Amino acid sequence: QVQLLESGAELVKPGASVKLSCKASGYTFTSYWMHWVKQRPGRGLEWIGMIDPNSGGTKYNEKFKSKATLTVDKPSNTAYMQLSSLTSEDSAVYYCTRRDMDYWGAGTTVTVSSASTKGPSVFPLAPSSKSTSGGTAALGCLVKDYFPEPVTVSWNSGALTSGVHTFPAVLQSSGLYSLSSVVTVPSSSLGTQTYICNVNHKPSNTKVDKKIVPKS
Amino acid sequence: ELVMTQTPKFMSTTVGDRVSITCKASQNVGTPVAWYQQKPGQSPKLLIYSASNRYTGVPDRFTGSGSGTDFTLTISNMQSEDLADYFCQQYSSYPLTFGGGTKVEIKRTVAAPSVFIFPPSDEQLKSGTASVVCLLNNFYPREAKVQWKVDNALQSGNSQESVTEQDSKDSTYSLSSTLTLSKADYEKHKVYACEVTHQGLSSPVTKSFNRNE
Repeated sequence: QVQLLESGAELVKPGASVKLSCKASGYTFTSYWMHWVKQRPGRGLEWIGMIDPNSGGTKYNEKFKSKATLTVDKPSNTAYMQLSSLTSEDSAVYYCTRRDMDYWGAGTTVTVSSASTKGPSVFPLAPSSKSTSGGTAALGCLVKDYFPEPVTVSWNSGALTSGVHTFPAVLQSSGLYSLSSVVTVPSSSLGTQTYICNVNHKPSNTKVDKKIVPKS
Repeated sequence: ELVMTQTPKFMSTTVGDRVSITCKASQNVGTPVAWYQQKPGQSPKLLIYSASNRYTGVPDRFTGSGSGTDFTLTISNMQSEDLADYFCQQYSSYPLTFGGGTKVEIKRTVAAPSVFIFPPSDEQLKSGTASVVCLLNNFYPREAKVQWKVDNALQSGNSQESVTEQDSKDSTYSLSSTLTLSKADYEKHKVYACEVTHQGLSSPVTKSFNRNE
């Protein structure tokens, strides 16, 4: 099956430069051309450039032409885009897609700040056996004080996915992002089933597992 | 540069209604136009290429039409599974261009929210901060007023809120509000109250607690 796995979210200091990866497989790499697309928070979509895996020839959007550069590696089937002189405008999500954009990558989140990373703390939103009724109970995890985006959170190692609501991140005044993840479940299971939220923050190489038990 | 202007910016239909999105070019392109669907979270999915052909898999309810400079995409039987953002693209002249995108929500009967409150974990208290979280689950429309009242007193500026994207199955939204204060003040007052005034209730419904343990 066709897959385009790419670099994990990376934080980069203003002025530095990053090189993003895009490992292909499931298809003859040297045949189809490769694209790169910049998204950037809540905005449109901007095509960056195109690169021919085989020959090596390329075509850029006469805008990122100077800031970005596309290269490949015939052997390992990996496309590389390098950004230089990064600024706040450069912060965005980057996608590498195949020629007819039928297959895209999950995208890499590139955040440009002089600030430095900070792993999130994780506090449990305890199921309130008294303030969480109606036949069903709500419980969750508070993911607080981390930077930069993004942080991904799944429950019971991905085994639980129904009733899960992971709220969009909020930027606090401190300049750090905060966020929470809740889940509704049958009240009757609070005393037997264990709920664990798995929080991942690649930018700081952090992985936290927190058990949420009914508060007493 | 061929500017693809997309309209509208935010549409909103009902389940079963039809949706129409137009994309105008600044100059004739021909037939090399496409449309993508991006659901909140994941990346875009190709829906239609060459102005009217459907990519294998895309259900017949999605229709791409028009030609020359004006293109349009139509959703015949809008179903909750089509809730998302849609994008128009042009690939006849470099650089490839995208339209501003359209966000597609869904209208539905009202739903009052199910409100819950969570006192701060003993854990966080130690770190010298007390975050209090109030949750408003599955309601519609999204216009909701969450007011935080600590011991009959109203707060302001000391709390933030986040709202989910439209549930891809309930067509509802959900909101969380976090009252962020010092471990200091939290130990002082005793009554923490969350009052929500939704256009689905008669009087402001409220959930609250009192520092138990």
